[PDB]
Amino acid sequence: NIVLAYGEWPEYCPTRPDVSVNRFYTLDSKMWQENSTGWYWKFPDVLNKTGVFGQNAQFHYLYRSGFCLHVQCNASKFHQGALLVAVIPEFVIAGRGSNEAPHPGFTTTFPGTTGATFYDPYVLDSGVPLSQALIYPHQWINLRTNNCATVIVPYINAVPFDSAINHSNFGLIVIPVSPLKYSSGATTAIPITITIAPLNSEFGGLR
Amino acid sequence: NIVLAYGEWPEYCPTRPDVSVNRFYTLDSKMWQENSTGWYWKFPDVLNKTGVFGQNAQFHYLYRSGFCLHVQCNASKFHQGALLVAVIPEFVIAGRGSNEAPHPGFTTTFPGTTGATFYDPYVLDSGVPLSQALIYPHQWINLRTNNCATVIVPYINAVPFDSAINHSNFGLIVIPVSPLKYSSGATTAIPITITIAPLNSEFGGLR
Amino acid sequence: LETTINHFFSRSGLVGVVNLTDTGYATWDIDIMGFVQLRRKCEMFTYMRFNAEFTFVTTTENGGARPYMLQYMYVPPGAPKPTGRDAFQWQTATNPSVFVKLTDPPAQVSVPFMSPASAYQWFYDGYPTFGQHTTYGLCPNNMMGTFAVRVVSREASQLKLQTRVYMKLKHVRAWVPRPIRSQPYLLKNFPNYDSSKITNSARDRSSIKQA
Amino acid sequence: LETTINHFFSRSGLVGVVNLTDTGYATWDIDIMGFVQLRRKCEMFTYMRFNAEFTFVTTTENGGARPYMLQYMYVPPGAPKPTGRDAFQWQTATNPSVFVKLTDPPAQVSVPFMSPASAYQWFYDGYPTFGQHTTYGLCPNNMMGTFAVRVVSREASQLKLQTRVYMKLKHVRAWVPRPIRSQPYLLKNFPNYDSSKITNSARDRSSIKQA
Amino acid sequence: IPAELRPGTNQFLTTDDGTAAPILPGFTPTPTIHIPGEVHSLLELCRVETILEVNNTTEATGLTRLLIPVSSQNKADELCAAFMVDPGRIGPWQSTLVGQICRYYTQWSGSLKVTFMFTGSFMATGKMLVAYSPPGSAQPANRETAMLGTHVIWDFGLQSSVSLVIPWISNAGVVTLWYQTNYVVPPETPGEAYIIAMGAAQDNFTLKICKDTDEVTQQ
Amino acid sequence: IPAELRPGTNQFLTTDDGTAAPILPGFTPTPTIHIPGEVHSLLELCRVETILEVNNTTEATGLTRLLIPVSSQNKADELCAAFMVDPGRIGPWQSTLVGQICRYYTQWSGSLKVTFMFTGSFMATGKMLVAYSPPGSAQPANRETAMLGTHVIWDFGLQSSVSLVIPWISNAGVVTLWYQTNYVVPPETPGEAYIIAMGAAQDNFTLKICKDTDEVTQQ
Amino acid sequence: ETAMLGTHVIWDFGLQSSVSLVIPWISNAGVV
Repeated sequence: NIVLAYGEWPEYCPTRPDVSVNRFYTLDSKMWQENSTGWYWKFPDVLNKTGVFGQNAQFHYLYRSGFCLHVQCNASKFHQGALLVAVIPEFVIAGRGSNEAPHPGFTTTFPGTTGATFYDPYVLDSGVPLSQALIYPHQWINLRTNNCATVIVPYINAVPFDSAINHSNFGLIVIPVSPLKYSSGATTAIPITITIAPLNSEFGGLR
Repeated sequence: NIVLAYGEWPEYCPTRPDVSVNRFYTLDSKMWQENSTGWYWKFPDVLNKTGVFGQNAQFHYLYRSGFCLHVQCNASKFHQGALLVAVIPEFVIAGRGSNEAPHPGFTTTFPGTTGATFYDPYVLDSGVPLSQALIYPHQWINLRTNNCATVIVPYINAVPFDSAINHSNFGLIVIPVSPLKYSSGATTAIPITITIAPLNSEFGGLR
Repeated sequence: LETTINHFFSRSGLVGVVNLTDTGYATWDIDIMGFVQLRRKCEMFTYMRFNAEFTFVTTTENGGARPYMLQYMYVPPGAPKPTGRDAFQWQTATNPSVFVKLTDPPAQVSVPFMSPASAYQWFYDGYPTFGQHTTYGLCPNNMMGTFAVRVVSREASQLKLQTRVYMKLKHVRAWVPRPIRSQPYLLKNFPNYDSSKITNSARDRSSIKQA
Repeated sequence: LETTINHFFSRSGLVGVVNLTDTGYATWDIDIMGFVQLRRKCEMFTYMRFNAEFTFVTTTENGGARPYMLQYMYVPPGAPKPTGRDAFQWQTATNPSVFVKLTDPPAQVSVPFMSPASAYQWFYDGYPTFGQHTTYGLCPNNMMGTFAVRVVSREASQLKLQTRVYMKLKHVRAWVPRPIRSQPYLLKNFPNYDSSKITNSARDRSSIKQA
Repeated sequence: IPAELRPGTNQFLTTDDGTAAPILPGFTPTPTIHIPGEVHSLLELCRVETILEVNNTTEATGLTRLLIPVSSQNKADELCAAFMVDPGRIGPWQSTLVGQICRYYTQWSGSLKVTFMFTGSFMATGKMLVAYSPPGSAQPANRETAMLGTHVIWDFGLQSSVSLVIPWISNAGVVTLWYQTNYVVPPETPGEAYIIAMGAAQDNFTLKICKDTDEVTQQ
Repeated sequence: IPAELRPGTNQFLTTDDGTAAPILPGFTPTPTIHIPGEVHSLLELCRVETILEVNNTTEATGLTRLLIPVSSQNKADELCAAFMVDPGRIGPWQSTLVGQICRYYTQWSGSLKVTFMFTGSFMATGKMLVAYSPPGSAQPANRETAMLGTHVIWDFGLQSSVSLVIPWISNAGVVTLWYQTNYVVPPETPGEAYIIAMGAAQDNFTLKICKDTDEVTQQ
Repeated sequence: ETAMLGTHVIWDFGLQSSVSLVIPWISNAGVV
């Protein structure tokens, strides 16, 4: 069923919009081939410059909202392999150099509506081993039994209001733990689609 | 009559076998001649590889049981001399060398069902004088008056469960304090027999 | 018991060796991620909150000396640091000082919690352009001050001193967990790793059978 | 009164003399069976349970000196011991240290009870193969740590020091008795005895009459 | 009033409780708020299940060392995988979390559990025999002498994730996975699946004397 | 508040009560269990009977020095054995236990008792006259002047173990064993028996100032 | 030893002078 993040319902204690921004969004359906290696998105950057919510976070500079996700991959009963859906707070990536000090830059660290690609999966591109990576709220999508995952995440930040262009509250990761296998005579690409819905937005500031 | 060890009834607070191992055992009847010098056994090593109890301490590696002894020498009224039956906890023997460091080895320190023989009696083969050796639970067998001794020993160890092949809880000693004397025209060998019965065994572990 | 999070931090260890020559003074920055014993134990958790308390230990080279009135100072975040040994930043009133001889038992001084946000942050993901007061992942809500050791004399000290700093933590409360670091980091203030040679986590064996 | 078992142990006596040269450090093992006054009084009983407390006393040869910041350390059982005078085992957080000058009054430090079993054991009869963590009668439930005295300086101490260790016992509870030792033992950790020449217990006299 | 000074006047014991004088009197800390996911004791880290490495063989590199291979070609009675149950000691238990925070804290005792789950197709069906021997012996040789121990017959068709409770390790014990039957697949479905491992610790898992660990670097 | 410092600031008195700072704060000792045979005070060692040496003669070597010889050949009126009643002073009382733990504890007072028991055949029968003189004199000469003291007529046939209570020794006194009658044995039974000795202390035995003892070695 | 593990009765000359034994359920061997 659903799985909360750390056991907390998202609520709020500034303007308060309603059901016009309670509508579901739908990002682009990716393609998970035989040798792909993982994606990440870094909410709430990917809801900028899009829709009604984009015109309330681009022109306001205070922000608070908890999300509600729905990850769903569609595949028949002759494919196998399991994904991994985890929600990491404060997701910091680092540059892969060694020395000077080659930073990631900008075009990787804020991907926007197109998700990025992990370079090295085994260490989560941040120096943290994947074997220990189930402390976070996780949910197995396992293509023999179930194909839906429903995580609800409340607002986790120290300061009660932050900006929505500079900062980034958390990130969503998707990793193929078992590689996908199929006998010949089927499709190659199992799509992966995401659904995002803001629960309690509460904006502040003007222009 | 009976004499307990330190005033404590043997009881228990894992598997728990019953009356099949409440049967009496009987070790081999020794021979106490005119110039013999003492024996010892080191329970609960001598009940290994024998009987029903042997097949529950060889294949389990946790152990707790308190014993109940019955030492009995048979002799007519024309023989004289007194034995000594004592139950020493934590009976440690040492090598008789001087220097390097000649240890006893193995074939003496774990005698098994055949009891061993003391080399030097006066100092208990451990650097302790026999004159002070009645702090322990003792019982005089004195061949003019009585010829039976009944000691009951509870489980005396710090850790509440130990193994039953490495460790050894206590030892039983038999020493001739007065040497045996008889006029000619009688037997030479007064036999000495022992009876051992486990009271509350409680085993643990598998294979 | 002893596995609670207050006891897990409350041993005090070395942080930094601060030595001076006569320049005549030796400054130092507060940075608890100095060594590697404590950085791996404090990126365990994301948000922390704790009062520190320090202890300075002075040893002259060759060990022990006649007394001198060396002072310890403290600068709160948001104030200018000293430049020379006799400048007028050693006589302000906002900087609390500690006057302690050599031959006396060591000095000890506490520091309260010193951040505008309600917790520290060991992981920031953003840019400080219109932020709190290249630049990826550096927040100004983490600096805690300096110390600026100085000997007091009119001239000609010539002591060739050496100090140490021991740090205890107190009343520490943590928040949301994170997995531990397993790639030996290169820089001091970034999570970088030598990606040409990624090390493993378990030592290898012969095959998958024969445990 | 004064014959109870708490008062029978509670005098504090010498244990070991630990002296250093400049190597620059002098390590030592905790072993209460050092001398023969205390080994004969503690193999009286089989199982014991007691908190120790130590006291170090420093005397330079020729007696008394200018101060130096010598440190005392402690290693719990199950940790690696120091090797050189400047290695990185002197900066860990698990090893509690004690910084004490020469000219100050002596140092004193307690040690709690440090065994996995619920009592000490001065007599073990078995083999440690699949035991607790040739080899006859040696259990690893008896070691209590080290101390590893070290002087603090950058170089060139040249003091030629000498320390002592006094040991008191506290709250000692005993268990099952044993008779006293009466053959003067040869090795340190075994009950051996020179069996070629067994000594007597009573001095002889002329005959059995004439008391 | 009169007073004396005992031994222990001038010292610095490094495990202390005496507060110093605060350097900023009258300062007000900023008041806290409710941040979710707050940890009281770190014993609530080693109750959360982490992925145990098994296939630490030289040949396997990358992500494919979190995975025990199962192959259709293998016939009845071949050992699938085996690993010793010891947290902290250098082996398979090092990549998990319980094997990390018992590299602190010298002595331990408790009850670790082991969980498996399967990543095959929906059509495939076989069996496995999860076995466990007590620490007094080595691994079994034949399939009979692991059936006489403590087995759990695990199935692919009905269940998809079985658990196991190892009682009372201390400061070895060998779990193996016998192959009861050859893998059965219908035509045009690949015959190579993968069984990943899990690992955790239960509620009565305790720790003792603090100690620093063995990293590789020093700065 | 003001305070002064009296004489006795910096000293180390070696018979102390002041606790130090514990080097491990928050440590938990392991909880004890019930181990039987627990000693509160060591006065319950010197109430347990231990075998007293008597025959410390040069000729007797080995185990046969715990034993007083009695011989059939000896005729009426020959002294059998004698030993001074002094614990601690070097003599017969050294191999026992009361003679050990009064080599500590300089001064003592109490009431030692002496017990005998016999190791002959079942057929033999005679008598003994256990005598005791007060410490003002030496041992008696003739059998009459030990009968006028404090005697206990002991028998082999009826009893087999008699006791005796010496009142109030302090920090000598001589017990002898007169032979009332020649040993009587029926034919073909050996005429050499052995009387072993015992020794203990009763309930009102007290001790005083602590002191270390005289061993032989030093390491 | 392998007769002690069966069904034994330790018989004495001094105390008793006549002991019995009950063999259960023979039919149409067994060795004492």
